[PDB]
Amino acid sequence: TTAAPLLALLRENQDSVKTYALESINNVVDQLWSEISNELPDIEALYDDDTFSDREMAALIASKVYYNLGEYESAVKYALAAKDRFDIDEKSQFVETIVSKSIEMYVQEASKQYTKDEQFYTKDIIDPKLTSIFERMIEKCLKASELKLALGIALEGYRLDIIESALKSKLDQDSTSENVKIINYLLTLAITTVTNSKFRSSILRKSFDFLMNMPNCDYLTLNKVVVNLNDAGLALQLFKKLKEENDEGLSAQIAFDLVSSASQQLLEILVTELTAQGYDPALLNILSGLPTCDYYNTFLLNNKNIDIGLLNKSKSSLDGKFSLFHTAVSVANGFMHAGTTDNSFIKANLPWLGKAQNWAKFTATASLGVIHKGNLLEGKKVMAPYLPGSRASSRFIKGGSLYGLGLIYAGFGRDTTDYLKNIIVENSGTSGDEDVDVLLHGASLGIGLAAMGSANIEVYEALKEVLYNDSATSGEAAALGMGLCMLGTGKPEAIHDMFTYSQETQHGNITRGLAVGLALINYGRQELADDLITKMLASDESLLRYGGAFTIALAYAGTGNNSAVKRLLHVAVSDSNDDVRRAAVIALGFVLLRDYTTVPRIVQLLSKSHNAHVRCGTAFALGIACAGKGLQSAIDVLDPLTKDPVDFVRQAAMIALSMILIQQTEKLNPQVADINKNFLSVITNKHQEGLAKFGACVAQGIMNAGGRNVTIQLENADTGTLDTKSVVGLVMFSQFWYWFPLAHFLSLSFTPTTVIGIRGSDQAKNKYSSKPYKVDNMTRILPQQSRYISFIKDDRFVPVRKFKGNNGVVVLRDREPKEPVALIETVRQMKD
Amino acid sequence: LHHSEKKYAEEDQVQELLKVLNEISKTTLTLDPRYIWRSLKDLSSLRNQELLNAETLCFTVNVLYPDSSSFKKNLLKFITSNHKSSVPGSAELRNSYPASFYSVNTEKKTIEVTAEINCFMHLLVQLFLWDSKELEQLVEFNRKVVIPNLLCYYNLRSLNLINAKLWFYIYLSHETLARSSEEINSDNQNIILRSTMMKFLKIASLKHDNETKAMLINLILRDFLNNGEVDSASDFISKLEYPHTDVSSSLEARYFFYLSKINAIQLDYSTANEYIIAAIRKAPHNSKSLGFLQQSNKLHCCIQLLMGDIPELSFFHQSNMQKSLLPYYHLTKAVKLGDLKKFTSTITKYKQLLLKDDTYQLCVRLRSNVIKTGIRIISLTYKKISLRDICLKLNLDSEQTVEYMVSRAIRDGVIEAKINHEDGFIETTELLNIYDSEDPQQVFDERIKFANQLHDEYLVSMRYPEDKKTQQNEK
Amino acid sequence: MSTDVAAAQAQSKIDLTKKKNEEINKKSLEEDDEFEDFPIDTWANGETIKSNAVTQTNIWEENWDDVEVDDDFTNELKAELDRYKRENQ
Repeated sequence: TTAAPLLALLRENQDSVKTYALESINNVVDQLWSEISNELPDIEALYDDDTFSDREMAALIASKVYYNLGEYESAVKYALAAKDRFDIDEKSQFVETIVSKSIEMYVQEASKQYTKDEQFYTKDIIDPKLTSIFERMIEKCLKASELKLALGIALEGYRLDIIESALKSKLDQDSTSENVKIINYLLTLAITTVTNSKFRSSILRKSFDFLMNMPNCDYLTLNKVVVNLNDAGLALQLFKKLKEENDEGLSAQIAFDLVSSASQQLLEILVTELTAQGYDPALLNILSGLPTCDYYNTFLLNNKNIDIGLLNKSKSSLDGKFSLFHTAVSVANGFMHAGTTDNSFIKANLPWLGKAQNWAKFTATASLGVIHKGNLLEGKKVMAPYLPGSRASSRFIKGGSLYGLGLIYAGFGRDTTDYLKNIIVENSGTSGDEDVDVLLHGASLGIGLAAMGSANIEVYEALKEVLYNDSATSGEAAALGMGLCMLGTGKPEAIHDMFTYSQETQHGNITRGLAVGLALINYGRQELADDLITKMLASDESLLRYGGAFTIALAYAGTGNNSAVKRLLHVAVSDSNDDVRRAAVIALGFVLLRDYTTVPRIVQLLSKSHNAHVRCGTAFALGIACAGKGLQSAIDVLDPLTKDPVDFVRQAAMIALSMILIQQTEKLNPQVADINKNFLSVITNKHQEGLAKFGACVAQGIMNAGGRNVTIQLENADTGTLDTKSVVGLVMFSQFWYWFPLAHFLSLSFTPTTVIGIRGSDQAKNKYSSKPYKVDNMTRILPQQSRYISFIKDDRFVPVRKFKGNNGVVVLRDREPKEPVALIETVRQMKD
Repeated sequence: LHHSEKKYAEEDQVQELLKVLNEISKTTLTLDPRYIWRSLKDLSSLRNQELLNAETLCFTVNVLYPDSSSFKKNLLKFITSNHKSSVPGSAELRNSYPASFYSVNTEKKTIEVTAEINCFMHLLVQLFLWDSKELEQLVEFNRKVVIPNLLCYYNLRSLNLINAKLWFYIYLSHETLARSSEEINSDNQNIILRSTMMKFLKIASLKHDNETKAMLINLILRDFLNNGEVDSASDFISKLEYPHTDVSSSLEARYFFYLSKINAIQLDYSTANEYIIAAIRKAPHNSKSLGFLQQSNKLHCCIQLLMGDIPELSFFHQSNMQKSLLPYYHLTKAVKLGDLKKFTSTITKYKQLLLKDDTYQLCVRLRSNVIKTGIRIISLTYKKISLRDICLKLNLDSEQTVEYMVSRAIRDGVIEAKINHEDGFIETTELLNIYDSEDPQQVFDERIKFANQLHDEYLVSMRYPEDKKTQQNEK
Repeated sequence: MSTDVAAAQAQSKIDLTKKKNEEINKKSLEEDDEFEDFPIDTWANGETIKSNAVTQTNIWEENWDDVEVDDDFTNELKAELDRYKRENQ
């Protein structure tokens, strides 16, 4: 109807009818909203005048009028000015509309002021009425008795107080397992919703306090927090809890988890602290990781299944006198035979290996160290017929055995570092012969591996002497070895020298070697790697633009921040430098490991553009991103890329499919058997190009890798955490197109998947079924399979803490720890 | 036999409901549910009318009801009661569903999803009353029953879209009862009718339902116009929010037609003209739409005489709408010729008809436009023309009077002449050759931008239905 | 019975099951079909649609006449009366 009688009351000059007007307008404010909005400034004049006690009422009218107009922003300001008379409309069946917009607005303000300082609860930028309506909303959730709703709004509002109260009161120990359950849900949502480190750090470290009050709880949950922040003090305090218990089985269990998940530098200092706490020396061997290697060795010795007719077939199809062909077969068999020191490849192909020469025979010597990766006690024994002191026949063997010895001892080679260093210092005072250059070449890649994640400034200095020689192939290798040692340090001296030596040289090999090693050095600092990215992207050189892309990749690896991916997308299309376009698209995959669901949609575009290098990096983006569980779509997008005319795309497309489906079953997705024959079919054919036969054959060895026992674990599900080793191997592997030896680094992305049960007293469609079958302990188990296994209700081996449901070593309690039981012998035990 | 006929009608309705129930269990949506819902409403409108007055009643009884089944039955008692097909086997079922409102489950109360069902039983009772063509108390009872049910709890997005279509029928049946036989309580209850409609629009704002918002805006404009509360509607139309995203093209036709009414009253004849052509091009050619078109064409002729533009004679002849439009055809000839005497005859001959459509108010403003159109014809025909000659032609008074008409008339620019009062003639300013002026520049710019705007609308629309099909499995 | 050019909206829109109710609602909102109300309302049937040849039924094309008065009787009177003035000049 008309609002006209109502306007007249305001205008009427007596006090009394002006008080009544605000009441009358407000009753039917949802009927006459468009009418009274024109004359809303009359009502603002009555708010000024102090002859009303309905000032609060006058303000309240304004809110309802501005919501119906369209501006929600203005309504909440004046709702807050009204003060009270806004707490009666939070549960009506008509109007809660003005209230809900307040809950939204506090979240916007909350983000902005938290970053300056954690406190913002005493700022005048936040109205006191605003805090009240927010609070009472979260209380209503608790009256309904779901805390998931209450915690969810508290995360957005950057509240430390309310999240502290809910978990505090959800401790009462009427089921310890249930208390932990509610913390798990929030830990997941923290990672996937909050991409701001400050707030997220505060929540994680706070969650620790609730876990550690309970006397019984899942301590995997305590460890999750420790690995995300990488504070050795929280790590130590966590072990300190378990030392008051004096319980061996737990301490051994979580130590197995920690070495894989956290960084190598975290472990190197952490053990020292624990030594001066006082511990058992067993735990401290396990933290170095030497036991842990032995347990994995045993799993692969026993269960590996390899194809000897395939070894013959590749040998027949691809020639040892044909140097490209010989590279493919050496690499391919090595990945298949990987994870146990087996000599079957050497004896079968004993005349075939020698027929090659140049860098291909260098590749062949280092493929031995792919097969014999690990086996620490025996590492030197199997490499000794090649090593200098009885090798002088070929310079490729002498240097390439040192490279292959580096793979065996990668991340465990602290003693080995000393031995290889003698060799380098000798050769870095010389410019070398061509005997010496090849020999020094493989020493430099190798020591990178042995001293990885050690932070040896001794090694950085050692290799700085080689760079200064200006030796052609030795200097490219020196640069790579420096980057591998100083991974995740962000040291400024090292950064400065390599970046400048690029201009000093005219060698493309060397310039490239620095550019991609600089990426390793800035691993995981994200926007403190930013100053470098600016320098490298603004550079006139194409090579520094090639490496700048990889610097983004490793810095923001495992985090899908909007900024990093934006820059990489732009660089790729807008450049007309073939090497650069390829590199930028590969880099995306690292950044988006967090959400591999999105990668096939984003890079569907890029495969659509029909440029070869662009298409090459796009296959590599799918392969790296999706290297875990298989996606039907990922397969489909790659499939015509095995048919393209350009043969460089064909190589990438099949290698990517092999990374994606690494050990799945052909009853677990029936595309596994089909795709396997597709690689084989190209090889069988000799009417195709050698580029294509090379692509299928290398991919075949990756596909069968481990004997089909290992899978690539980009992000562990043991704690939901990034794996440093997996990232490092893959970026080195993408250099295989520019130097073939570097293929072997993919072994660092193979992490063995199995559940290994251990006695904790001397250390020896719709898949699910309600009808079990029994599975033996120390057989192959996948991340996807694990969640359906649950220890029997009456079981003689029961874990001390309810099972994690993902692959790795889990200590069991044995009810009779001294009665005989058949054991599987450990590789440690077999020797000594 | 008799049970078979009511059972068949029921089974048609069930498949349509079940389709939507499945769709809203995955994720509530707006447009995919509506297309089905519109198809069901057609079938119900046809079956209620043609097949007895108790085929609605069978359904209402068959499902669980808060108290609706008894309120339905009441309406039927008055026009010769029904009692048949309400015994078990019309009430021992809740009608094939998988488990979400199935017989076994609902009776057992392992679930109860009366949510969707209640809104559809409302849809039937509104359809059934307009089919009967009856009004009295039955209207009142329909108003009372459904409104607070829907206001004692918030609706889901799907349920809000059913209840927008009920509001139109409540409003229409109240307004027809006043027009059959005016009453004195119809007037006081109209304030009540008025209150609910605007309060509804706020309710729909929070649910973010595009199609619910548009249909209520159409109702507020119509409701003001029959009450003649144009003042309040003038504030409303400069403070709207209408979307054209998901709305049906009937809603869009109506919306533009309402504007043309209010605008014409405010003495905007240039904006009114643009919008009335919009309303007609959306509407079909059908006899379904016939009455919408007649009222629209009545207004369309009227706007042109208000401008000085003067409708086509062809326009009446190409349509078969001649006899409805007979009074505007006599006005068209009158204003063109300049004959006041012809005009005065037309408005006395047809006064009653014009006053029915409430377009008579608009028609009296045309007594002015004869005089002003008459002076524009005389300034075209003679460049310079004495004052006396005008007085003879249009049957006016002194020359001093005629001077005043022109002084006012060129403030709008209708005549485009100027008076010399010491030279004793009227001299028009047109002598075209504006292509030697800078005018066409301005014009071509505008047409180019008009083209750019149609390009843009082409872009967003072309790919949005394409996108639904390519995502959807049909392989 | 079609508004502007009859073929232009006959091809523009056609029936759907989906639209059919909404259309009926539009004609009811105005309250009638408004072409069968009008004969009863006036209490006559057409004779004033018989004003001109084109008005009754469109079986010709438009002339742009609206009174259809023969203009031969006036042009004949001008012709003879003018001659006589010149004869008496």
